[PDB]
Amino acid sequence: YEHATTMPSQAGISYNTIVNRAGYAPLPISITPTKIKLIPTVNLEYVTCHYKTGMDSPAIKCCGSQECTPTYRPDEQCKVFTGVYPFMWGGAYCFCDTENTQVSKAYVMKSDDCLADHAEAYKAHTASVQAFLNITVGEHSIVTTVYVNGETPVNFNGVKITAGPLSTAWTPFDRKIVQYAGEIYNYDFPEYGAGQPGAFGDIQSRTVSSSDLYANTNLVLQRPKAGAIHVPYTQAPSGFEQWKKDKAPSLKFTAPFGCEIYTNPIRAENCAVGSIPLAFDIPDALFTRVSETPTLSAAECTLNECVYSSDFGGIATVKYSASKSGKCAVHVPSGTATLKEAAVELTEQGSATIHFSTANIHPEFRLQICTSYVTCKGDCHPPKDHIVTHPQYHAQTF
Amino acid sequence: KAPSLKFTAPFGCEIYTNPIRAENCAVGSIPLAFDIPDALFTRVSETPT
Amino acid sequence: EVQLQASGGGLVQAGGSLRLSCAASGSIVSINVMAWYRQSPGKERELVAKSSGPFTLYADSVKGRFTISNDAAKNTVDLQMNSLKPEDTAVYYCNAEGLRYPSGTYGPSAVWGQGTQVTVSS
Amino acid sequence: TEELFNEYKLTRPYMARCIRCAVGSCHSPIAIEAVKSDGHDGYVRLQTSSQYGLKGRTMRYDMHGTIKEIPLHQVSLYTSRPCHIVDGHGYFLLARCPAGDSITMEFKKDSVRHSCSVPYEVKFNPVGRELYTHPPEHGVEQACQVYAHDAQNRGAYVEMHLPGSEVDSSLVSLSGSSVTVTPPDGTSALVECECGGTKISETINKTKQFSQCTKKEQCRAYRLQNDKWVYNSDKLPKAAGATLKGKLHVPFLLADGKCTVPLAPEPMITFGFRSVSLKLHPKNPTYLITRQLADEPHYTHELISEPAVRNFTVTEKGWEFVWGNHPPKRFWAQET
Repeated sequence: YEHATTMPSQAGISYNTIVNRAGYAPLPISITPTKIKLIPTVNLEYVTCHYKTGMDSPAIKCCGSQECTPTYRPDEQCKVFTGVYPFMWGGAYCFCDTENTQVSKAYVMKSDDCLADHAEAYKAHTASVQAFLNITVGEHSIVTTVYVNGETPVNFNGVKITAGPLSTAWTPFDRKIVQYAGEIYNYDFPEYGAGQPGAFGDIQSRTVSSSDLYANTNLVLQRPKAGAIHVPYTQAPSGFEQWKKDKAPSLKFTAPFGCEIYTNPIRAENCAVGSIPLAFDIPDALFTRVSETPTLSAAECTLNECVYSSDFGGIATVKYSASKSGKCAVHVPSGTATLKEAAVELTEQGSATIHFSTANIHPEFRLQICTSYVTCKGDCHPPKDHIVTHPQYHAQTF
Repeated sequence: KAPSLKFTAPFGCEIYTNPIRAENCAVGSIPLAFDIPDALFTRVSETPT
Repeated sequence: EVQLQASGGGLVQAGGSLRLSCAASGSIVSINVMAWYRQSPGKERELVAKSSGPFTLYADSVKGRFTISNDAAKNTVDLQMNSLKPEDTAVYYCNAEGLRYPSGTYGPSAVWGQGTQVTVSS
Repeated sequence: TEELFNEYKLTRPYMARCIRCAVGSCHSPIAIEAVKSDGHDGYVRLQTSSQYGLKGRTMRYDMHGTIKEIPLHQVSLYTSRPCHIVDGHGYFLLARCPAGDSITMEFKKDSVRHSCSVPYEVKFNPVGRELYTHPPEHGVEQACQVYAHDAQNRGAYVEMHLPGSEVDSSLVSLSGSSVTVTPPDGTSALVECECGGTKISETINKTKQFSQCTKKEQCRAYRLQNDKWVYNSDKLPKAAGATLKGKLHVPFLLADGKCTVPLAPEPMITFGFRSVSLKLHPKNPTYLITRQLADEPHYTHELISEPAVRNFTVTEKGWEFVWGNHPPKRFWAQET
């Protein structure tokens, strides 16, 4: 048997319903989502980190000339100058006065700290949604992970539940993301091969251990000071460090809908947007005959206490007269009031107490008891606390 | 068993095994853009006219 | 992205015994297949070893001499290579197929490492 | 190789029921467990009761509790024409012979023929799109799947348990007036029955005469075997104990190798204005696939075993086909 239902996407708050066959006792269903995660299609593109100015020993030739040999290291710069008069601790390295030549060749290499400190680039799109559900259909309670796309049902006791796709394809992430130290930021980094000096992406590497890197640090060699063997070099500061000092606030606190971010793998969860539809396929063996369940007669409502707060604040005493003692489900067909419990145990000639939540000053709602209906009515009082520490359990009717 | 995609696919795309992929079939046009440095250019007078 | 890193090989005399290792890095949790292929100069690519879980398979010209072992926990394969003949010189590549990314953005299926050179001298 | 033979050395031979030993239902040491046929060139693997190779090429089989052996070149099997035995190790055999409907294997040690026939299909699979019945003398190379001739420790394993307490009506004998149980040399056994009260006794290489139960047909002396093992098969009872205690690996696992496959005759082509006619003279039934090089394929596939003439229309976008195992042929026309 095919049944359709809808669920506002939000964890914690439970959901109660009864499927009512025209000639058999209603079958109860309870649903509780635990975690609703949303994982994107994310493909890694590159990685960056601190760089280190690789500088060999200066190549000095004394009264002669030299040439440049390109090692083809990334962003290599080579230069030769004349008219050098170097010194050493033990006097003069040379005796020549002029014609001396010195050659400098400089480059960049990845810092030793690349493994533990490195910012990753990511291209995100195509969010897929997963969920953990705690569902009980006909006192068959289960906790299970389910693919809530438009296929992939999960079956237990013959009951086949299918959670359809979301009504909204919104995602908190932008197309290009940057990851670092477990924090996530939506940033527009320049793409591979187009890095610029003094900004993010000056040094470029396909992977952590690619061993082939592109670089634009704009390294410039300079004439060393006279009477000293050394090589002065000038370059823009680390754009990674400039971005480190800039660091706009994190997505964990900037995202709308209050979406929390964890990255063991990149994912976002526990934030309410849209609705998830549920499709039940129930086998015909789970339906029980009416005579095998208690049936009531002359049942009446009374409203004992009212507080139309966020939490359940309506207490109702229902007085009944039963042919049998046995548990049955109680349901409110409309959204006027939402009950707290999925089932209530029932004596022969006792009275039942029911907790519910409503936002109506003058509620008048029809409850469905084991096989009959009763019409509870009354007025209700405002709350006392201005703010609470939990969300709303009910809807806001117009 | 039915005929293979390498024997019934449109546009004559050839499919290989190791990465699932297709090659050598004509569809559409690739736009290309070039940024050429001035170093490779030559003066008109230096070329026969 | 997922990659394969190959280590081992070198120049040795005939009759020696070496080990070739290939390791997988990236966003992977389980691997369905890992195999070895050899490419000699002037010829085409051929298979040598074939390991996936407990089962193993060997070619016609490699039976009884080379042994393949796989470690899915480390996602590595070790080809213990013995009884060298002059025809065994080639560049060896390690291949991985049927990759199950850990959701794990689905991506390319197969991968190919750079490989290692094995040369044997009479 | 002994490193791998010692595994199957210490298990057992065993006997089992047979549908036909040339005389009705029967009990034979030549029961066939199951048949698997997936190899391309017709290689088949058989799982018999008696084990092989234990000595270069010999068979060893049980007979009413006693072991015997015979050289391998005296046992023969067939489906429709005589088959051929290649190699045998452990419980398994590798054979090669064409398709059929049943497997019938037999031998003749004394002047009495032992046989079993079973209805398990064997299927001959042609490599490629050019079907045949016997591989050709010449052709081209392709990668198919064949069962390897080598026996090496693969990851495939089979299960093995302790033997059941098989009964033997021969041991119980009659004295002047009594029933005597006479176990063989150095074997243990267990005697059961209810002729008076209830009796379940055990004997360890001792002959026992029972004063009561002074007749033949009543009751039973089961054997005991401890240092030997059996395969988990339906034709043996399971003794007490749900333990398993070990497993063994299988030889002749499927492998990949180069394979000879036929080549079809070169088709005679005649051209026309946007049309091409094909004359075709197959030696054996062959496939044809033809498709256009446009967005609509209109792929057309045929099996042909007789000569015929087939005309096709080719547009500017292009035509392509394969006839048999040849490389694809693509034809591209112009204006005329």
